[PDB]
Amino acid sequence: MTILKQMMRKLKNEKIHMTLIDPAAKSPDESAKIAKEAEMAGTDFIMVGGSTDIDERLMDQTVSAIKENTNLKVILFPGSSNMISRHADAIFFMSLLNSSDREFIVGHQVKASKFLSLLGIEKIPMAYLVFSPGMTVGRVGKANLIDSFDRETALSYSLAAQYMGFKLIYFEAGSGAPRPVSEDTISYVKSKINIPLIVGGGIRDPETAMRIALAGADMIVTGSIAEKSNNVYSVLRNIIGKIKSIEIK
Amino acid sequence: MTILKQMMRKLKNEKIHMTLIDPAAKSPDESAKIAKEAEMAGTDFIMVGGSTDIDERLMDQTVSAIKENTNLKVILFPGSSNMISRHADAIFFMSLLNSSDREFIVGHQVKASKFLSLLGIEKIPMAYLVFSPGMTVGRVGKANLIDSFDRETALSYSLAAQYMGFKLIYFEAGSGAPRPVSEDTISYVKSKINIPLIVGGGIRDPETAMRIALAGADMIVTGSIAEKSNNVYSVLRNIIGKIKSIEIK
Repeated sequence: MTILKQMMRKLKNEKIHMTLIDPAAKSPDESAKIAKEAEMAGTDFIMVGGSTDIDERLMDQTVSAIKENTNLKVILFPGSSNMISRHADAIFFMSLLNSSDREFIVGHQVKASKFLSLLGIEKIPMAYLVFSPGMTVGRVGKANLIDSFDRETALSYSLAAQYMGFKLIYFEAGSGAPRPVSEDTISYVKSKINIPLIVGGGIRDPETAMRIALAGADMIVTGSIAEKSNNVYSVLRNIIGKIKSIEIK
Repeated sequence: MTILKQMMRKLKNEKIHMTLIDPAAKSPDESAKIAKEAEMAGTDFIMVGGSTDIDERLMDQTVSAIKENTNLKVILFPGSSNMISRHADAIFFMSLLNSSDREFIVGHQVKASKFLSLLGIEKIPMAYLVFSPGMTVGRVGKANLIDSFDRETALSYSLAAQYMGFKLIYFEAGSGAPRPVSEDTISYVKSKINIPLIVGGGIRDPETAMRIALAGADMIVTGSIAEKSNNVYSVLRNIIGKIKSIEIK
C-alpha cells in the first residue's frame, strides 16, 4: 500500500539501493535521463534533494520530469532544508538528531508539518545522524559530528531514534565524503536495533557498496556517480548487482 | 501483548484514565495504598513520576510497593528528567518538543537509551508538549510555552510529532495548573491527527474531566486529588465513571 511497506517487504529478500539526484546539479531533463538509466540499472527508488537550496519551481520541474520518464517512486530527501514538491510520492520526514541547534531537530519540521498535512504525500519518519566528516550538511545542519568510529555514540543516537518512533535510521557521512561510516560502527549498531539502517555518503564504487551492505546496512544511497549520463547505467548496475547478490538471513 | 496495544484496543470502546503518583510526595506504602484505591475507582494504568528529582532507590521502592499492592501496569512518566526504575512495566519515552534546549528534546533521551535497551521495560514513544502555564516542568524543561489557546501552534507540533513517528501526544499544562489546555485547541488538533491525544494538568474534578474528554482527549491523566487516602476512591470514581460514560464513535 505504501512506500514504507514496500521497503519492509523488499528487505526480507534483498538489500535496497536508492539513487539520490540533486536538483541543483543538472537540468530537470538531465535528471530524468539519469533516473531512467538508474531504473534500468535496478535502483529501487529515486531520492531527490541536496544541500543547495533551490526554488519550489525547480523542485517541481525535476520531480515531474523524473516521474514522467520512469516508473519509480520519488522520495524527497530534505536534509537540513524545508524543500518540498507536491509532485513527489513520499518525503523522508528527517530530524537531524545530533544537531546542536533545535532548529534542525524540530524547528523546520514544526514549520513544515501543516503544509505537509494538506498533501497526499507519504510521510516516512527518518532519524538523520550526521557522521564525520559531514561535509556541507554537517556544516549547515550544525551537527555535533559523530565520529565515524564512535560506535557507542552511534548506538545511543540510534536507540534513542528507535524509542522515539522513527521508522528508518540514516547514517550520513555527507555528500562527497571520502569514505563512508565505519563498518564496525554499522555492524555494532545493526546488531542492536530493530528498524532499518540506511547508509549514505562516500559510496561510489562496487567494493565500497559491498562492504557497507555486508557490514549491516539495509539500504545504500549513492548518487549517479558517472560524470556523463550515458555511463550511469553501467556504473550503477555494477554496484546494484553486487549488493543485491547478498543472501538475506 | 503490550501496554500500547492494550491502550489502542481500549480506545475503541472508552476514554482512558491514568492516575499519576509522584514518588517524592508520599511514602512508598502510601503510594501503594493510593494505587489500590485508584484501581478500585477504575483507573486504567498507574503512572509514576514527577518534577522533583529523587534517587533510584526511592523510585524502586515506590514502583515495587505499587506493583505488590495492585494488578495494574506501572508506566514511568520521566517528564524532563532521566528517572528510571527497572521494576516498571513501561516507560513513556518522552521528548519535550517545544523546549528551547536540545537537552530536553534529545539530550537526556540519548543518554538513557543504552541502559533502557538493556531492560525488558516497554518503550512507548510520547511527544511531550508543554502548554501555558507549564508550572514546574515548563520552567525546568525550558519550554517555549504553547499558549493554551494557540491551537495552530499546538497543531503544528502535534503533526510534527506524528510525522516523526511518536505513538502518543501529551498536552501538558503542568502539575498544579489552575486550568487544563483549552477545549478549542484540543478539538482542533484531535480533528487533524491520527494518534491518541493525552491531556494532563489542571484536571481535578468530574466536570473538568468530562469537558476535556468530550473536547477530544483520548486519555485523561490526574493525580489522586484527595488529601487523605481514604477519600481517593470516591474522588476518582466520580471522575472515571463520568469519562467512561462517553460513547465512542
